[PDB]
Amino acid sequence: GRQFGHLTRVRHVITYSLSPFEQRAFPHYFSKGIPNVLRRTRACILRVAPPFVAFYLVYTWGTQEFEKSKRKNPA
Amino acid sequence: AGGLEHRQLLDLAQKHFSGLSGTYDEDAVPTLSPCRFTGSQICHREDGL
Repeated sequence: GRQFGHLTRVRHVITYSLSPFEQRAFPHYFSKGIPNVLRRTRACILRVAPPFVAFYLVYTWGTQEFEKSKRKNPA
Repeated sequence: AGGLEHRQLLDLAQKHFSGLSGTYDEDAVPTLSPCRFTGSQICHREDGL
């Protein structure tokens, strides 16, 4: 295990904190929240979306072929 | 405070402190406003101490 007081070394760093009864738990939830969600999705969409679009195209083609491959031809 | 009669101290006050500003001060009094107390925390981390 590991304990507080034996983790690492830190110097010259100040932390200011406020009590949770002095502040609001939902401050600017929609005012600042939505623009941050847009930035987060914008920053990662190009890395996540393409492979799942690639899956979507294979999925529709493969079923479209199979769904009609067992249709009959005049010959 | 010490070995001294209050008469003497008042005589000296009326002598050497009469030149002070009167009771009125031209409407500019310091009125201490209440001071908000805030539950909060400040940590200055310094492991070299």
